[PDB]
Amino acid sequence: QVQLVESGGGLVQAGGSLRLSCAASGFPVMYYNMHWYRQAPGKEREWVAAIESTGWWAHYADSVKGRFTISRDNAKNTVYLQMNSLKPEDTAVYYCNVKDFGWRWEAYDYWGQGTQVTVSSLEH
Amino acid sequence: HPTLGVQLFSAGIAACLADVITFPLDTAKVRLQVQGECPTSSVIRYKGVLGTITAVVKTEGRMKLYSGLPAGLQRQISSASLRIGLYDTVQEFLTAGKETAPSLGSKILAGLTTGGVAVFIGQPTEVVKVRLQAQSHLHGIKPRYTGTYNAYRIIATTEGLTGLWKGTTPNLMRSVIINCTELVTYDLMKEAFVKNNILADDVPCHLVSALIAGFCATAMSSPVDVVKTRFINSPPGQYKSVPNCAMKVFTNEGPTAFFKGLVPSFLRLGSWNVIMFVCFEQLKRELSKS
Ligand SMILES: O=[N+]([O-])c1ccc(O)c([N+](=O)[O-])c1
Repeated sequence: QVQLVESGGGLVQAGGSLRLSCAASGFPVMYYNMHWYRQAPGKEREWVAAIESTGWWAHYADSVKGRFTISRDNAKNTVYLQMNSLKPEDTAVYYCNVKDFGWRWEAYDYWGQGTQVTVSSLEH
Repeated sequence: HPTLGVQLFSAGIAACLADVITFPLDTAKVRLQVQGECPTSSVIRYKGVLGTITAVVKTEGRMKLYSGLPAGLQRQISSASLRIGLYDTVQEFLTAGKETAPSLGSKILAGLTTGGVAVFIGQPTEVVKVRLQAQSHLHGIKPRYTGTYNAYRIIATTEGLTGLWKGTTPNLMRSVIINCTELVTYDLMKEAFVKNNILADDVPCHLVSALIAGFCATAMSSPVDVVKTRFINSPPGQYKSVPNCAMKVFTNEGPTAFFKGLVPSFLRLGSWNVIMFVCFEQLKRELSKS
């Protein structure tokens, strides 16, 4: 019974930082590549980042590379998305994702509930 | 009846010639097997034999098909000479110990003995060759080596001599599977052909049965072959063990990923065996009667 729980989202000014966490439960996270997606209303769900089973490789969407980093601690069953220089265009619900392929024709997608990240553009 | 030296030299030359002829098939197989292990931001995607070969040729050059060819040739020398020597000293021993016929079981026993010694002797060549075949400048993984001997020197200095024998047990398991599956499938299919008399017991039955047995061996050893290629190609620390690599392949890519490069593998096997058989017989006869 796979359960992915995202946390760490919030409301931040543009150019700010935010660290999202994914607590993974009910599966051996050490064998699974993990993914971060995001969906904003009026847009499709966008793949953000992917990390290897043990963190050997990490790939990003071109819109987030250099700003976002993906990380793991398989000991805590946690996946991290560090988001820097946040822009209002980064406002979305961010989703942790596990594609369990196994004994299937194609991979089955498991999703978290998502954590909302809002980037404000207010002047001071 | 050729002497031992003629056999050794003819086996070496024929195996090396078949190796250089069919090496692009092996490179295509390695490319198809390591594809999917790490996501790539390039549009270049390998599919098929001609597709993979042409993609490699047009994106990296014709010389990239023969990446690790000196390592392949060194193996071929070691494996061919060792095969001849141990074939003699083991199969003659098996036939003379109890004075019986060359059964199937004796062929498995001799084949595994010779193949195990050959795999252990030629593992460094196979590590270097797989790593050179798999490395590319297009998919975001930095090539580690410039060539075969550079790869030897770097692996020995930065990973130890033990690092040159990485993947010995998957290679050994694959050799056992290929040998046993070829022998069993070939004998069963031939005596199925003959127990009915479906086809003439001249060469064509032997060709059909060897074709089917070679495909069966390739399919049976394909999961081990994919896991072996990915584990050997992997830098230290990426995979805790070989079953760890297999489990990651299964969970992130599924069962069909255990048959990547199956068509190049089967074509490589069949064409290499045909070329080496014809060349080996011709060289034996020529050096026996030059
Ligand atoms: O037995 N061998 O030494 C050997 C070498 C290269 C090969 O490509 C093959 N093969 O495909 O069957 C076999």
